[PDB]
Amino acid sequence: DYGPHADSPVLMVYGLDQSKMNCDRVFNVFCLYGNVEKVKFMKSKPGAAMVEMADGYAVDRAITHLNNNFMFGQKMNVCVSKQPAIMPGQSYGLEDGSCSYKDFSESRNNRFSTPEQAAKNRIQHPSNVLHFFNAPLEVTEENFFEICDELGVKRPTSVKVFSGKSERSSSGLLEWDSKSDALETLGFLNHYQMKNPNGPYPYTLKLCFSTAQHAS
Repeated sequence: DYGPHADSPVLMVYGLDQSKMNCDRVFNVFCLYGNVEKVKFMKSKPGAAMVEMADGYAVDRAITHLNNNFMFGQKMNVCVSKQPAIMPGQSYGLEDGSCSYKDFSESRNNRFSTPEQAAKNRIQHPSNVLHFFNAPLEVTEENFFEICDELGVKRPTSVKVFSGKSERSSSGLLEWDSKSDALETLGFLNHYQMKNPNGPYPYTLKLCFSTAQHAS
């Protein structure tokens, strides 16, 4: 095991904004510590929500190191709750085109989405270096620069890319470190769609923290 542990599988957050922080950005910032279960916005506020995860060891990780950090200049308010799960209610579309409620328990894109794989993998605090996977075999550092240009986020200081044989995909590392620049890029570059106009081919790639000493 690593670090302390939470007392609940659920948490709550305020001060966010539905135009740059919603169910997809909270999934991109909390899922790299354990698979998320479901999320909902609460009391009809554009700046209040609640989240649940598959285990409390992932809730503890965002509580111990993601706490009081924000992305896109928002003021930080976050706490843990004693509720057993996210509760049902009415839902509607946000201005970002996503729903006020979402689920992620059906995801298989993580090495901890099942208790048999979560027993051969670990969760750890940030390592000032990131890693990416499941990208197409045609991606390069120049493609990461032209996507960060449409997201307005900061570009990495170094890049590492490698394509697998007969796997038709690419994986690698990215190296840069700042609080607001690494958290904004994580929330908008994770699970993101390429510059293609009709999406005739997939490009969605995952992001997470990895223990590295260089981008090679």
